[PDB]
Amino acid sequence: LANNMQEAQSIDEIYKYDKKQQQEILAAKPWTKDHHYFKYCKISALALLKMVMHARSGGNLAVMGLMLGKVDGETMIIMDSFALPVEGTETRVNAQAAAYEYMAAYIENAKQVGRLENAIGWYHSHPGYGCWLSGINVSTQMLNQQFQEPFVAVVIDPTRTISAGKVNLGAFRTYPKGYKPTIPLNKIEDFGVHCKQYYALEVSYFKSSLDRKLLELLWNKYWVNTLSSSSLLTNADYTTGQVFDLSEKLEQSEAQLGDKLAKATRDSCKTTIEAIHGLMSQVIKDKLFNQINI
Amino acid sequence: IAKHVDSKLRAGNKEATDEELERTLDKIMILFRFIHGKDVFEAFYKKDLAKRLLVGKSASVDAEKSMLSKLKHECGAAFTSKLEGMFKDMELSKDIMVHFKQHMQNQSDSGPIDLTVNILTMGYWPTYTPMEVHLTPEMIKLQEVFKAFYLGKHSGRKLQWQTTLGHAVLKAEFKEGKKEFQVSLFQTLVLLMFNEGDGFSFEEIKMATGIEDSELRRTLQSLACGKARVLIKSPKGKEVEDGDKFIFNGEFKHKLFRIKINQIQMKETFQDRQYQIDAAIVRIMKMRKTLGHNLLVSELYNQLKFPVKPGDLKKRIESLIDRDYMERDNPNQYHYVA
Repeated sequence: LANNMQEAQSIDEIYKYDKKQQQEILAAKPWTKDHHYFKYCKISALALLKMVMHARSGGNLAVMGLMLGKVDGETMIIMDSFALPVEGTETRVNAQAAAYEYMAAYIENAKQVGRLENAIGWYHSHPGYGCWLSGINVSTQMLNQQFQEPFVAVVIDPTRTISAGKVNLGAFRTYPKGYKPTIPLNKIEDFGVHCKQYYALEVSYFKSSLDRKLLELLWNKYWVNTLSSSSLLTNADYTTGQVFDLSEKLEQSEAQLGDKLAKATRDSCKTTIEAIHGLMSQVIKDKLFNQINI
Repeated sequence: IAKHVDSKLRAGNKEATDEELERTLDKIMILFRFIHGKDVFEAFYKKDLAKRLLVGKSASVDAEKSMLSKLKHECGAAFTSKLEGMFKDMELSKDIMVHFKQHMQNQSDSGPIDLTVNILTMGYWPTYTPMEVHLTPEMIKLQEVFKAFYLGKHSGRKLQWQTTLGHAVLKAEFKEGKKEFQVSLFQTLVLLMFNEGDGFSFEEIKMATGIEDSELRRTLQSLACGKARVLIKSPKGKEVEDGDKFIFNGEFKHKLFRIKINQIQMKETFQDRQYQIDAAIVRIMKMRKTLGHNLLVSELYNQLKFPVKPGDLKKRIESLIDRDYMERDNPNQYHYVA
């Protein structure tokens, strides 16, 4: 924990809110020009944890809520998530009367304490029903996007997440009216009949310096799973798939050349860095264990 | 509404007609094609067909299968289903009767009585178990012979007889004039068992014949009452008790040489489940977006405990697809569409 910096780190400016910049970016409205504008959604660790806990706590029923944050450039930042007092069946949720009063009161109370962020989106949980936009979510997301432009639909699946051990969070945004534009068919199948109406987004997560510092001492028995990590063995299929997509991207960039090369180089660097990190861990293990009593 | 077409298809002597009968049948179907609630019409027509074919004979099987074929159009092969089965059963009964007549004429040709069987199928017809009444020894020989013949022809079928939906003729010998009776099985049995002896009390009839009390009461209600001359009794209307001393009068002056006292035919006496099924249909969807019909039905059957009939499945699927909850290009597949 020493021989480094302990003050405001380079992962804390993401948590800083600038009112003037947000006002300028809201007045600019760069989203209306290119409709494929937003492509990245950065969610805080706290927001994701709260969303997953609330979705799982609902049991087999469906739950819904809001999420705060802001928007910068080509990315949407989602910082906090607060639930709603909704009473939904196994398929549909309504949020009839007490949900909106809760929204207004909670936003006002949060602004009282110091929460300077505004509402940035809504989320609703599919209890084992995959991760896609239904014919009602599409309509309500279009309704929200028509007037409150900075918005995003987050879909979470609690049952599948708890059964498979991996979170299933999907960020989506709807195209406006009249916007038309051995390989698996899941690309069309896993979406509803409105597959051409909405498009997904790249979901990433971030955490603060204090978040990582406190989570470093979260538990002191994963060291065994790190020493006997067995890297380059549990994700070989991942690396082969990455190599295949990298070859496809290289072919596309070569066709274009005859700026697309930048993302291909980035993907290649990422895959190679992962492989080199795995080899480094294996070399460290070999030096630690097998180089003793020779 | 089907009563009109049943009466038009019924045998009526002078009612017999020509190709314009087929035209009127087509007109009836023209009035029917836009009528909703086809299930009630189909059930009523099934009952009418069973009544016309099971007991007695209709005007002609010609217009019968013509009507069946006409209902096959615009409805579907699987929708008609049973009626074609009844028609095939009647054809098989005729063929089997011809074969049995040939067999009886071939070996040990005696022919004490003239049997006429109408073997039906268990499933299609609206069957009903008989009273298990003991048959008098005159007709037991033919029952045994036909049972043996049927077992020899078809292997492993078993005959489930029904002694409540048949007719017979009795050669009465009270006095001069062989008044040929036409009776049901119960009346045949009563008269035959009364033949040996005289003046059997009602309890004696119950013991000797074995008919149920209610059916025996209904049967003995006839053979009297009408015209007050079949049997002379001091009580009128209905008066029968245990130990009653009744005997047929030793004369029958009914003024016609055709006796039909088988007049019995004339003097014959969900919301919660639908909600659960709809909820199951919705829950199966919003998951498997594109699903086949049979797969959907099997999935709902798996997800439910109580049996539920497939008709409920079909009607609820149609009702909930009417509400734009799904959409239907294969005709046996559904997309979610919300």
